Amino acid sequence: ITDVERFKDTVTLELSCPSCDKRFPFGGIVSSNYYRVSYNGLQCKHCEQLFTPLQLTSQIEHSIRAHISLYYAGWLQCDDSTCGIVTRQVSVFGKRCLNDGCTGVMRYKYSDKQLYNQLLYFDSLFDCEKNKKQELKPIYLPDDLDYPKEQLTESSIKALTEQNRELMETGRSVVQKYLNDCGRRYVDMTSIFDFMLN
Amino acid sequence: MSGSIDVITHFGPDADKPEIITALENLTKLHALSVEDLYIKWEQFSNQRRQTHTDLTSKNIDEFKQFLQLQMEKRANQIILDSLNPENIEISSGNPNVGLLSTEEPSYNQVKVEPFYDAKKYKFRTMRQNLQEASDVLDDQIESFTKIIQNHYKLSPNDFADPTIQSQSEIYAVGRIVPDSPTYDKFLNPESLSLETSRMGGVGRRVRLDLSQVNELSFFLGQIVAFKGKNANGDYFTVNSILPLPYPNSPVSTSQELQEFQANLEGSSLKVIVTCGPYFANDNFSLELLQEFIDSINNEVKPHVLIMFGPFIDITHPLIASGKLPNFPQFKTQPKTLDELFLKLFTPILKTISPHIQTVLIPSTKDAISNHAAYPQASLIRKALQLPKRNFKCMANPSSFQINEIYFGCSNVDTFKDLKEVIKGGTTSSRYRLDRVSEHILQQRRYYPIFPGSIRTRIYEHISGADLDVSYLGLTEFVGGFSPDIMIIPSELQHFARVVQNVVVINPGRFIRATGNRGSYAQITVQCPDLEDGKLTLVEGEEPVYLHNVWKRARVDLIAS
Amino acid sequence: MGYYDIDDVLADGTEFPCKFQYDIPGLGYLENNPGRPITKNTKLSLPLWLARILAIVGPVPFVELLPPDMFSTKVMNAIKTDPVALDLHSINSHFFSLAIKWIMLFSEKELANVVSELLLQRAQELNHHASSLSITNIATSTFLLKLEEMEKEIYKKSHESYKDTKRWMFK
Amino acid sequence: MFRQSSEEEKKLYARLYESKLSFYDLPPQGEITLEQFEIWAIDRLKILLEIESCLSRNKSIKEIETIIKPQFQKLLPFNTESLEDRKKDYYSHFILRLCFCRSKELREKFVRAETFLFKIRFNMLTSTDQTKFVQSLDLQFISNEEKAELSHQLYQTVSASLQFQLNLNEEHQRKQYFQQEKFIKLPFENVIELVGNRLVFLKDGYAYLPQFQQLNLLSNEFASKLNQELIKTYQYLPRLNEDDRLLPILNHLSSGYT
Amino acid sequence: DAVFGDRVRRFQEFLDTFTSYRDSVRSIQVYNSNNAANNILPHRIIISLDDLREFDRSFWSGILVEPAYFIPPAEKALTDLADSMDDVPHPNASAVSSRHPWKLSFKGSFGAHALSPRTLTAQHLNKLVSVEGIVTKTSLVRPKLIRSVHYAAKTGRFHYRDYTDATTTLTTRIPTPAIYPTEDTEGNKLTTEYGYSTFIDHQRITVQEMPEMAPAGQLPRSIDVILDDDLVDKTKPGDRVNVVGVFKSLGAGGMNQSNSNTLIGFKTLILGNTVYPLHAARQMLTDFDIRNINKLSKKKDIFDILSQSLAPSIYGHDHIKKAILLMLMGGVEKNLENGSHLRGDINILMVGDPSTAKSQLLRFVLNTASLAIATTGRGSSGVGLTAAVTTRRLEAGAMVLADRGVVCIDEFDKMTDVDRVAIHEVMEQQTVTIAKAGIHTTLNARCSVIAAANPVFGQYDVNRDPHQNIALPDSLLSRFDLLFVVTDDINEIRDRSISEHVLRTHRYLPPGYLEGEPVPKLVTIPFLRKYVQYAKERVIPQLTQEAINVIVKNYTDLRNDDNTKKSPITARTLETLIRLATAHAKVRLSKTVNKVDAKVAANLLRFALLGED
Ligand SMILES: Nc1ncnc2c1ncn2[C@@H]1O[C@H](COP(=O)(O)OP(=O)(O)NP(=O)(O)O)[C@@H](O)[C@H]1O
Ligand SMILES: [Mg+2]
Repeated sequence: ITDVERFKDTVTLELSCPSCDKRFPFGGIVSSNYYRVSYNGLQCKHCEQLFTPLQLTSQIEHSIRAHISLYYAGWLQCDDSTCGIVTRQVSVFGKRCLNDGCTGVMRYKYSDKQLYNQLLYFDSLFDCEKNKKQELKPIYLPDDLDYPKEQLTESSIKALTEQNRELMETGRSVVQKYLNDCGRRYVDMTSIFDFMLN
Repeated sequence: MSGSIDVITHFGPDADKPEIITALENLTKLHALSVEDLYIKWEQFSNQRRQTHTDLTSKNIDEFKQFLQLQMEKRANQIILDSLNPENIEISSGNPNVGLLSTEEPSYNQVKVEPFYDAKKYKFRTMRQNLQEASDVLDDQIESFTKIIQNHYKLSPNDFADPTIQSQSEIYAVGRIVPDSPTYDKFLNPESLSLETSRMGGVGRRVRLDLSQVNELSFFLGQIVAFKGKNANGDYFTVNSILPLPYPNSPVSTSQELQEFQANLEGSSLKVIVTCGPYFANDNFSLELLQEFIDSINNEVKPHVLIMFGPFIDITHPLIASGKLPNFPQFKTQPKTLDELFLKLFTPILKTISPHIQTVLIPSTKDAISNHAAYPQASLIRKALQLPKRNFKCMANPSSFQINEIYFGCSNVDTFKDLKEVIKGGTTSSRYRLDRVSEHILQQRRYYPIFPGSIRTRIYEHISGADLDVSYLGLTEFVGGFSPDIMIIPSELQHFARVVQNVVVINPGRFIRATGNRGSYAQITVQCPDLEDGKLTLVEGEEPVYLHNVWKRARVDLIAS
Repeated sequence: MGYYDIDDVLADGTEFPCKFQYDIPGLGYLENNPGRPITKNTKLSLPLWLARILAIVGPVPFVELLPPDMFSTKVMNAIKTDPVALDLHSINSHFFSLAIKWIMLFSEKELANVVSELLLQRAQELNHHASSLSITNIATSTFLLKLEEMEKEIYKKSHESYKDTKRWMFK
Repeated sequence: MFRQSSEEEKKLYARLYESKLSFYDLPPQGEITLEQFEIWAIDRLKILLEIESCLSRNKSIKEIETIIKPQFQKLLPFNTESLEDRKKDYYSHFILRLCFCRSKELREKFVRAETFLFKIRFNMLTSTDQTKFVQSLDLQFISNEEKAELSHQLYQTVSASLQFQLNLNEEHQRKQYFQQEKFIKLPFENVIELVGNRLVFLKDGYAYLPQFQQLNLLSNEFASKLNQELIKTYQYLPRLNEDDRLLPILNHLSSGYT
Repeated sequence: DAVFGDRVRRFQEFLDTFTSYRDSVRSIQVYNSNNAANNILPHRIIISLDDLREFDRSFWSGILVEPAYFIPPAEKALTDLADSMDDVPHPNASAVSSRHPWKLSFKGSFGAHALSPRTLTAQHLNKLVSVEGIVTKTSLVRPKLIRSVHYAAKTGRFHYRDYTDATTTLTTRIPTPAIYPTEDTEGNKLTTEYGYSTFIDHQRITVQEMPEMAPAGQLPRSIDVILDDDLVDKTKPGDRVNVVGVFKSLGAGGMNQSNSNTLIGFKTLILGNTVYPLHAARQMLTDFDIRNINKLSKKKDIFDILSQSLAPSIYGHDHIKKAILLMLMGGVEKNLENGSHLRGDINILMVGDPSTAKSQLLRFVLNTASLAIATTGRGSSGVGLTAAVTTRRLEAGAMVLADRGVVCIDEFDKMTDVDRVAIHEVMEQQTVTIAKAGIHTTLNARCSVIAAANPVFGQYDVNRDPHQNIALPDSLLSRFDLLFVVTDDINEIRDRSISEHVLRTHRYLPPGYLEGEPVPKLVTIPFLRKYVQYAKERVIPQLTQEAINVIVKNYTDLRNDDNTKKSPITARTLETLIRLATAHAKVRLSKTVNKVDAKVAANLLRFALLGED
């Protein structure tokens, strides 16, 4: 599955400039009208402010924790199109709709899948290999008004990725901290081999 | 002129052909190196190929571009405000060993801090809540309370019936307080309350509550309750009487244990200090106040135990949320992550705490240094914080632990603020709210009995909340089935210290206010257990045990930070 | 490693290569010019009793130790191919003393494993030439020119032991 | 004379790959990732797909070995000390059990391909490794007197095979080898493929097999035990149905064989 | 037989484990495949014997003690690796059956098996050894048959067969008669296909112990070595060399029936596996050297720094040092399109009083030039100094041996007139030509000459003409670019300065020694040699109009103005100006000669010629 298809429903990472407060979407090492990745790191195109590694990584971590908190807000939605009730209440049956007479199935509005894909989307933005191969989810479409006029060359992207490897690895490490705690990841063979426990 | 002659004064006059000039100019502009640097690297390139005819042709320059990128990537690879019991108990003198330089092993005056929970159960993976598992926990809560109520009031199992079914006879019903409407709009009144039953008790159905016959009540969402009443018409369960939930038992100790704890302190009083984050203001990351506090801790106060509640690095801090983190000129190397920020700011300060002071750290769900972002929450990783093993202990949230004979119950979630009560009656309304909330916590036998958890929104966008992992809420219950002697739940509300049902309930308040002004911390003095002074209550049994009665022999001072 | 031991006194005076981490006034006499400073990243050859301290005292200490030629890779390969044929006397007169001092200084693990094998393999032929008593000189004399000052003492105290026993028996 | 004197998972896989090949005998333990599950299964699947493709093209063992051996270093390494490679190999086999236990056709295709891969890897071993691997599987040689009594018949049986399979064109060399060679006695039904080609000597319902042959017994035991394990794996597929996140991967893996 | 297969497998594991040898195979293959489409590199690889020790001791000792049983399977495995890697399709007829596998070579840590010709002993037979010595004889190169191909006329089938001889293989086989088959098994007449058959090169040499090691005036001892394929002609007599190979025996040793009563021994040889030279001149630059050389060249006065760093132990004579530096750099040699030649190399002469460091300064050049020959003027004859006849064969003299180098001649005044006139060709046409009984040939001699002499009266006499003080013909003095006169003029402060200088020089102690034990900035000589080598190979300054404007004016004034000048001025003086300007531009690493270089060259020639600046 391509990153475009996998991350179609993910929220784009938005960074706020520490100097001029302008917010812009961050799409890795790509051409943008709002930021430039130089040999020294990420730079805001509006005021030319260079981001320190801490300024970047803190915003990423804040976004991650915001998504986690949203997940644990625990909003549920009925899957019946006629009812469609949205509530944070959980019945003792869990999946039973709380609206009287409804047989729909309650589901998390923000699922563990959506959160996991969101975290992976954040991880992908700081993957050096994906940046070099230009396999990231695009933040601009060619028909968008904010589509950058000047495109970075493949050679320039590879050079900028190599030059910013430490920064990209630091950002990725922040994401990986939370991904390692995500329950949606691993597969336990010990429990799985219950037939040998026949 | 300039680039052409610069090339022709390093490369030969053969470079005068403009394509060659353009290619070399492109290289110097691409890689920022000067013309003479490019000439030097061209000379490096001319070596090692047996190519005496390293002529300045277009193809040779293409190979030189490839060589330059190989060299580039290889170089990269190389490279007192308020007080409880002030009139009866003097402030402890503290730990006499604090301030003594002596490396000698701390032989006699060893306050023992021991966790009273299974730490492994808190190391579950987050961000994966199964709705069926969550519902199972919620159902089990109702069933557990049904058993407690049945045993306490000596009721038969047949006395309990489904409150949703029409009955002319009075029945007993246990369930969870829930809103009458699933889409309720944040304000609950007594007329908008329903009772959710367990799967076994009422097949999980909800029934509206008619509380007209009840004069005094205090209810909140998620509360487990027991009622005696009837459903005459099938539409609403008319409550005739509320059955008060029994309080949990108090902790006890043997005579031998109490004598050992008395000998450990040599008859002196225990001194415990409790602080709660944040530890810096909303507009900066200055820890000057914390440094001053630790200096006072080490030289004047000299506590036996220091309990520090997070958040140490609040992820919702305004400067973090806006990305406006400052430069730290005091550091040779700037921090790159919030974890490194802790290691550069907090760790040097915390390491100055005297090794004779046992330091307990309890995380917050807002703490950036914790990857376990859900309540219940795993302990901080002490090694990752580079804190010494000798006197630092990282505990879970909530945490139950024992200091000598005294059982401490700690929860770093703001239950006092989050618990919104639906009240009726003059007597209930005249009582202090935080007492009623404390009683709710004790009766429910859980540090955070609210369900669904609280959320904070801004103009709506979700900001934060209690962040409850519902499948693991069993870990938030009182450990061992008894209340703590001292319950500490930090809250954004005003600091307080109170005795509620023989439990000392403490909110230390915030260490520092948002504006940078001083906040508050709690100083707890507990007199030593004495079998002869009559402050302990003997409970008769096969083995004589004693109630600690910490509330009779504890002083709590709320002090400006 | 006693205080009054002559061999230890004499082995500590061997020079090792060093590099400075601070500029310092007046210490140019180390560079054989008393009238001048030492400057950062200068390289000098200093005796071990001095370099052993200037590498430790602070933070960044004053001197950094460079890898000396007597522990070079060529020597290690020579040691590991055939230890008995090796001319350690030409490499350095006090090899097994300096080896232990350097191991203590840097807590090397692999060097200890190499040196232990070297000693154990050379002890065999040393015992062979110790046991062989006349009832020959060239065959013995060729190997006994490749012994360290450390190994000569063991050879002498072994030969005398065998000879005294032989003398007493046949008497 | 003079004289002197989880970790368990890692030790398990060190034990399982000490022989360099395994019958894949035991239940895995601990955890790996779901990405690893998919990728490892696809890697082994690619090797087995090429093996089946070459066999459908009727290519010989030598040609298949020339085609498949470069793929081990990329997809499924062999003759390696790496714990990651060993876990990759073991787990990928176990995953494709669950993919290919589902039907008789899938079981037959998987058994055929995996047994041929087993043959390839066994050919890559040294004779010492082969001996140790066979001995580890707890796998009757005839007496010297019985060999002497049957020597004419056994030599007549193997003399052509010694010339063509071991290149022993000289009769003197064949006699010396035969003097040093051991023979195995078992029922003729166990080696019937060699019987049909008249490569073994038959007496009273028993086949006499030289030690330099008989690898078909080892690979047939591997195939038979794998078939039985797949039948067992099929019987407890309803327990696999408890994690939905695995079924699309297994459907994708099986689709390339249908 | 079965053991051969396992040894091939084990070496395959080694080649897969240590990956730097795969890169070597592949790089040679892709290089050869590139230029084939338009020199070619040999199919040979050198392995570190240490890697093999750390990989498998049982294989290491096997290679080193039983090479006949371990080298062949290892070499076979290398060929399989190179063959399985991708290669160009549709090979030609000769390529299809070349009979050409890859071959091995070794380096590092031979231990006890590092030997010399005196100490090679019967215990070492069939072992792999390393020897050191001097080459004394070399055979002519000869081709050797190993395989032949035949076409059968009727059936259209191509047949072939292989041949062996005792020096072609490490293992031993029945010898082959060297006959070509004329007729098929089935009676068909055969034809031989040259060009599809395979032949290889063969050469025998002899190596002797170095004379420095000879005991007691005793006879020296020597060994014969066999070379083939790529190793042929990489040495000549007088080379100091280190050879690696297998030490082996040959023949019947008289046990095939002979008159000797078998007292005579068996024959023995070393089969050359690898050959390395010994330095006893050239250096190879690292990247850091290129950087330092280029950075230093931008100082304001590099010529002063470099010139003063020549012979710092000699006080004074700044201008002679500068002249020697320009000589070591040299001009640029021209060959015009019609075959006409214009000289490039600079010749220097210096004449002066006794003890004034003439011989001492002349001695320095001999130890900083890359190729230099030294001789005394009376110890050499005209033919010995140029060329001589022998048996017809023609044998080179000293000026022919130093071709692209420098020749130093001391006591030049003692050379007879009959000897001096042999040199007149060599210093301008740069050739030697002989026309004697049974011989006519031309030889090349392109060197620069530097020489020292004493004046006629034993000390220079200023009260007599320079021609009276310097008894040499005008046609010879014209061939020296710079002629320097130097004298010992007595003066207090000069005497004091020189004496203090030599006393400071005699108080030196070398670094590793205690006192009394027996044994501006200046660049080191090992760096100056790299600077000179780099400058002479990588920069060739072209002349410019601004330089020419200075050269023409200076030449016409210097020739026409009447003065007491000490040398004849001729058309060769103009060339001296051009050469000196070019050499100075080369010191500066400039791609072109500028006005500054011409000015400096003129100011040096004026000093040497007219005695004053
Ligand atoms: N600065 C100096 N000037 C002159 N002579 C020096 C100087 N430094 C050393 N010498 C010594 O002068 C002595 C004679 O030098 P040398 O080069 O042989 O003189 P020369 O010109 O060859 N004399 P001669 O051999 O009679 O023609 C040697 O012993 C040198 O060491
Ligand atoms: Mg002299």
